[PDB]
Amino acid sequence: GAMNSSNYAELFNNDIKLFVDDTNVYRVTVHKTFEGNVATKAINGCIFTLNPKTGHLFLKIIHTSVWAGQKRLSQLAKWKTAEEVSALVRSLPKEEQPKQIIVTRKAMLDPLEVHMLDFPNIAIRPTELRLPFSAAMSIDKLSDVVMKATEPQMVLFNIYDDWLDRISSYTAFSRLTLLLRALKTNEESAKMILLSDPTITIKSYHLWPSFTDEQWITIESQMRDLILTEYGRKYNVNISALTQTEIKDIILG
Amino acid sequence: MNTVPFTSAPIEVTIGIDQYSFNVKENQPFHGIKDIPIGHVHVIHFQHADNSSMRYGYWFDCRMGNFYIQYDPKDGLYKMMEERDGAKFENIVHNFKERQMMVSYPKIDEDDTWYNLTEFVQMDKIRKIVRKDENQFSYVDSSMTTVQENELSDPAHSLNYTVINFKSREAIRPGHEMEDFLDKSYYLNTVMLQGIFKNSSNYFGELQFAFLNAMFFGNYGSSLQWHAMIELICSSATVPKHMLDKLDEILYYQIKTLPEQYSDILLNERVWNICLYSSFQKNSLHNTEKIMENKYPELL
Repeated sequence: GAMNSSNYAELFNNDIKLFVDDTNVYRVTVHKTFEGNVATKAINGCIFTLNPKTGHLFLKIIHTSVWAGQKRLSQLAKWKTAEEVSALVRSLPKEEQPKQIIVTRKAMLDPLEVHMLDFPNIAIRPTELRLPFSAAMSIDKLSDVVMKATEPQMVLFNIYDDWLDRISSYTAFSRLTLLLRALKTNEESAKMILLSDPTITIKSYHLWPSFTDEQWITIESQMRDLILTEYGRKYNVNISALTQTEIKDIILG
Repeated sequence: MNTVPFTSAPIEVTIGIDQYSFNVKENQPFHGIKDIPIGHVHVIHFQHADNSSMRYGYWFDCRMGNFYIQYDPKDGLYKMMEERDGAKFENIVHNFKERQMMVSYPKIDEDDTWYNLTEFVQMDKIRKIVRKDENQFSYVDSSMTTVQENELSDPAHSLNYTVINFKSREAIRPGHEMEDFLDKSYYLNTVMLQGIFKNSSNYFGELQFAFLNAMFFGNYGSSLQWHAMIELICSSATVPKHMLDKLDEILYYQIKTLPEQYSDILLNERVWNICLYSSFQKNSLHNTEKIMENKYPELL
């Protein structure tokens, strides 16, 4: 049925699955016109299609040309997302095709089901998880390839860099969701935590800095502190008085 | 004016004929129904006083043979049978009429209600939905499942309604996913009207037959089929003017006839709200929207 804390461990089993997040497909700046009306200007977007086990990210760049002369763009965006996911599945060899696709937003269910009728054995599922994949465009190298695109493009990344050499996919996903949650809650503060030791760089072939195991623990702690600080600043709550149980709950929650 | 005689009424039963009903006591000298209007299909239906789970009936057309009802004490139900001997049948009906042992089909002269519910319903189409080719009449009951219900068990005792599934390859052309899902015109006009039904009359006949099975037997699969056929039209941007005007008439009489006390089990909130207030046809069903708003405003 639905993906919850029912079992999170299903994400890291040997059944190929993808998350699909459509948050960044249709992106606009809202602006005043000369006559003082309001107009939107589309900017380049992306589909975020992620294997949570392997870290393989199929970033389909949505060029603004897709929208030209189309109506009801927020509706069309869901159908274009479903079209591109179905095209990706058909492009993969059978043994690489997912058994399940999990959409981060329930509005993607019917469009993806209708585009995948040819794949009756691929389960299309919602999730109860609040996943911070909208923050993907806070990763500088992903933002760069999207905004520079002059045409439709698929780019393949590993969103875990080389982490799976040292940690399990459960831990790698937990690190990824904590980083993205922090980038989503306070982007500038998250970037400062990630990039304020010039000695630790990002490899040309990576997305995130080259932290040692000990440094990842420190980074992870600073991210948790950021999310707790922002929860405090937001709700007018003294975060001094919070227990490890209280804190645990707020970050997961 | 045709007659369906009864051998006897050995068990207490509520007997339905079309939209009419009357109570018969155990061993009451009831010997049938006379003055049945020629030109329409009819349904004779039963609910036993001692077991309301026994809800069942027979669709027939008196132009197609001489039919009677006889209680079967083994199978425990009123069965319809055909009498082949014209002269025996005429003689039985004459004796019962003379002894005034028959109820009269109680049609008011002004009243077009039954025509209005059965306008497109043909006995030959019923017999293709309800398959028992050795009989000219068709048995339906409250528990019979549809071919579509059996896909999601006994294939001989099923209602063979036309399968409608909005998320099926039949419904959606490759390359026209969004278009065909959001606007069901291709599915309605090419697949169903041109392809399967051949014309709107056969489509409405099945729609009307589904409603009547839903209302008279509480048949859940029939109710699903009635709503699916309404929703396929209401969800199509392109529908012939004549079909929308006729649909408005069909639905008006169905809603007019539905007992108020069954509206909560026979009417699907989602479909009716969508059809009347969100769909392409939201402004095309004037008569239906007015009766629904005046009779069932809570549902909406």
